[PDB]
Amino acid sequence: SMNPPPPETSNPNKPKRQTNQLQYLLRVVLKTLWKHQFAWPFQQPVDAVKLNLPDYYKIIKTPMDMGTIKKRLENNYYWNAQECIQDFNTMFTNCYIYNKPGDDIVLMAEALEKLFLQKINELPT
Ligand SMILES: CC[C@@H](C)N1c2ccccc2C(=O)N(C)c2cnc(Nc3ccc(C(=O)N4CCC(N5CCN(C)CC5)CC4)cc3OC)nc21
Repeated sequence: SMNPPPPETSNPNKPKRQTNQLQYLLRVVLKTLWKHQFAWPFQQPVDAVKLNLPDYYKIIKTPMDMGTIKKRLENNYYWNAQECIQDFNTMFTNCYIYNKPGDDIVLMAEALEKLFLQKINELPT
């Protein structure tokens, strides 16, 4: 099988806006994770063809990755910050679903998730 098309990063039917919380998610939260040592598996959609994972998209039907999130933020795709936080949590949960506890990539996702929640907590009022 082919790869699925990636998640949409624009949608002409979906109202858009920019907010201070969404700007923080791009300029601080995404930027911090993108530069982390463990970012690389998460910087683009899972290419199940290149990785020889014919079952990846049989198991994971809601894919998400930080390349998509970065484009959504840059495109002002979202209406609110909780939509973007949900995309990060989908990405982490997909990794935990497909893989097993203690696997290398699961420990990498757990480190990124810990840092993610720290950066969210730091959002100034
Ligand atoms: C361990 C689970 C890891 C495979 N993994 C998974 C494998 C099986 C099943 C599930 C997963 C999984 O859940 N996720 C999130 C993955 C997503 N994307 C990828 N993509 C990549 C894989 C290899 C390379 C790849 O061949 N390379 C060359 C050397 C580079 N290194 C970067 C860091 N520096 C220090 C050394 C060179 C980068 C790594 C590059 C990749 O995407 C860019 N892999 C995932």
